[PDB]
Amino acid sequence: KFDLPKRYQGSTKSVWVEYIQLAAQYKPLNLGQGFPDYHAPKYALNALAAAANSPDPLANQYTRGFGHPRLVQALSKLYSQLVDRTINPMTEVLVTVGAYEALYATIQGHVDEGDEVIIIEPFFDCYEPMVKAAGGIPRFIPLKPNKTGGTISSADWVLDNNELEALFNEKTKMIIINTPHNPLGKVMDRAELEVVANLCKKWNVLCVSDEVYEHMVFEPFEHIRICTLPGMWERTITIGSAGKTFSLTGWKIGWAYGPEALLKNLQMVHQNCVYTCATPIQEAIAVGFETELKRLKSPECYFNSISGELMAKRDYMASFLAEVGMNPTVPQGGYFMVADWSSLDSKVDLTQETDARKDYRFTKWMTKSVGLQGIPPSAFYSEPNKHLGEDFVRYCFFKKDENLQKAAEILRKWKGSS
Amino acid sequence: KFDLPKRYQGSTKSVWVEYIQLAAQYKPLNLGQGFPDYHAPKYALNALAAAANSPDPLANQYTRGFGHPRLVQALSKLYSQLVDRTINPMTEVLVTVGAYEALYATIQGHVDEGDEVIIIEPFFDCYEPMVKAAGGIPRFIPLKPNKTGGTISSADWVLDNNELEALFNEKTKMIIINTPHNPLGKVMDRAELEVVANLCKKWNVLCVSDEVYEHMVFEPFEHIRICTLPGMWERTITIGSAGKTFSLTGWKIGWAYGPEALLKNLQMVHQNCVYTCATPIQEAIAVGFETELKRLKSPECYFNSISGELMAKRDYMASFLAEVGMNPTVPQGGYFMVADWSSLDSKVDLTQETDARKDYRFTKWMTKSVGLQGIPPSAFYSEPNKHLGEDFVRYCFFKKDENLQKAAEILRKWKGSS
Ligand SMILES: Cc1ncc(COP(=O)(O)O)c(CN)c1O
Ligand SMILES: Cc1ncc(COP(=O)(O)O)c(CN)c1O
Ligand SMILES: [Br-]
Ligand SMILES: [Br-]
Ligand SMILES: [Br-]
Ligand SMILES: [Br-]
Ligand SMILES: [Br-]
Repeated sequence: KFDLPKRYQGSTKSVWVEYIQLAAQYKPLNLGQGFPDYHAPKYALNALAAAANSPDPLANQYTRGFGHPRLVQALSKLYSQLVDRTINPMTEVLVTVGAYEALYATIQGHVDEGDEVIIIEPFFDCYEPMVKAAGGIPRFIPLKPNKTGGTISSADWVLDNNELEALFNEKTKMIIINTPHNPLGKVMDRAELEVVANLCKKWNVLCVSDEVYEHMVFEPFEHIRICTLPGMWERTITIGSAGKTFSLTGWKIGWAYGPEALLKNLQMVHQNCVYTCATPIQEAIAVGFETELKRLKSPECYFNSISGELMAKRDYMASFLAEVGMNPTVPQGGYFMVADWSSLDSKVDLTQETDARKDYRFTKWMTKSVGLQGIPPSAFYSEPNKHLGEDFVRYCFFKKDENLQKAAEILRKWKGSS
Repeated sequence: KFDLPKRYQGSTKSVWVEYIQLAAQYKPLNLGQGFPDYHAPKYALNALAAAANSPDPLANQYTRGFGHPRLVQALSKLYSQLVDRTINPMTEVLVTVGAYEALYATIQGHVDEGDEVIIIEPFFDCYEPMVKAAGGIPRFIPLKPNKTGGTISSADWVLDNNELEALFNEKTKMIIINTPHNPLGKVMDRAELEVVANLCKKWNVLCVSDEVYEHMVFEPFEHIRICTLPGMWERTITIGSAGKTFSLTGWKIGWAYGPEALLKNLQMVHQNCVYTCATPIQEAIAVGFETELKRLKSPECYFNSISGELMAKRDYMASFLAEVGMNPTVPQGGYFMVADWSSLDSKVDLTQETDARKDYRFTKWMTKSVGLQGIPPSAFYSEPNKHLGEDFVRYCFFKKDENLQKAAEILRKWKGSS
């Protein structure tokens, strides 16, 4: 065989392939997909069909490059109101293949051979490999919970401020923030936003805000975007996804917005990476935004209704998890839940990648033995910090009510309904 | 005023993210670009509507990273019969965001700092910035016509074999061939394939074969896959594109196929660049392939009929270009035609003190003055060899007959039929 692509990371340790194979083999109740197991808003789906059947022959041929005009116009209209700034749809917006390619273009376009990039743990999968492929030097800080009080919220997962400030120096090029957080569901409050913002200003660093779950914060809390804080617009790039916005994860269309000066770099990467994105999908998404745009302050707006929809599911999962004996972290946003398992550790029941990490062991055991699949949070930590995720497990509650209930009956039957 | 030494220098905007703005500004007869003017096969468009409207909720959520299982299976079935070998759909094929991202994954995945990459001029423009971004060192050889003086064939555009072998040394990592060739339309015969194949076998270099136009070769020529030469399968990566195979450039789905050992590198680049490609589009393309797989030898097969559809249009354009004074190169394949325009070629009636490669100026002045697009072939040459393309223009003849007559009319009037 060959070897290394050319001094790469070869992240074949992509948890997803491993767990997809496991689910295929054991067919469990799958709480590990990362997407809804039912249908997305009908208007969006019909929009794609209408684009496919469009009478315009150009509806399915190459579109602009930096973004389908109908789409970038709609995105500028939405985010212009959200950040109270007129965003230039042609120079301050870039459509990319999902938020994923947006991340890639921003790190590939702004991180060079020895640049430091601080990453908050647990991190979304691609953050470290992308940094490393850009030649950058990742610098990790974990979010860690406060275990006292009883109940636990994603708000209780916090950073050490002294550690955080010590991580920043003149070599810091970039910091990647994820709000709402995957998978904790943590929503950064203004104070937390201010801590990062002041650091970025003090050391002149680019702030990359992964805000894919921006519309899913649960009522008590509020999503606040760092690009709105004093002095941050000029040093922030924020990212979103149509997949997350409209629950159409297989559509793989996302975007970055920010000052043209910063977006320029993403453009040079994008243009010689994929050059342009699917035209019928971008048209369908544009009509989806136009639709919501007309009812943005209405409770039936999908941007407003998603949270109510998921909140019931979140409280249900939190409840049955606590039931079985786990301690769930209640998320402030998103559709993932992390819970601390204190069931039979690496005892008679565990014996797998024993060498490896216990959360892998547990999650594969429950799939095989109980028929319930979750994901191991250890996968989202740097090797030296992996032990912080070993007591936990990630579940997704964006699921049909009957499947959530099946999961509850399996845990009850496993536990012993009292 | 920082620097991005990742070699993402210059290239402020590719030719596409320039001329695509000129057309979408002066809205002329768009013969530049590279797409059909009219509807693509209905069975394909129908298949996309069907995927958006599928009762299966997974049809519009995340599919396998390396490619939708249905597409990969169909891709393997097709290419297995053409390459005369069973290709593994799971490890020897990778689905990508057009041939563009396939090319990107291949270069990023196989060329490290200092690797030499041989590119043949004129070349599809992304080859050079891709190898630059990977830290590679491009080496160029131009194709030149055989003492031509008017209407000739793309067959007489040839490279100097002694110049070619001279380029091969122990630093040579890869060579990129494009057949059918953009923008000449050149189809490499067996002898020309054997020449680069022997050099690849002697110098242990990777051959990358861009064959997105594989189904548009005109009689009496035929497309030959270099991966079928004696010992080439182990050292060749072959690329195709659904946008070109099914005339749906807007779908942006391509693929790479070859030995598992070479494909792993690609997988790793893709995984950490975009992770996955649109699911409903991949499904629609899979259904397209399954449709054609049943009538491979029928004249109704789009793989067979497209060249007969294009041939008449090719003949028409060669005639009206020659009637207006140009000396066109009749392509053996594809839907592009380059022609030598002679307004200043031997007449001092024109002179541009400006000094900026004439084909850019001639071609821009047409869309703005006569409402006829076209693109400057100097954009497909390395900086020192650009002058080679200055007396040429590339046109696309994949258009409705009525628009083709429109071009010939604005050309006759422009010159003066009388
Ligand atoms: C934090 C985060 N960032 C980025 C992405 C990527 O989004 P996309 O699927 O649009 O590429 C995800 C996807 N689930 C995500 O959770
Ligand atoms: C030679 C060549 N290679 C690759 C591509 C890109 O293909 P795709 O649009 O499928 O990314 C083109 C596109 N016009 C091309 O001409
Ligand atoms: Br609806
Ligand atoms: Br809520
Ligand atoms: Br909110
Ligand atoms: Br023909
Ligand atoms: Br071989």
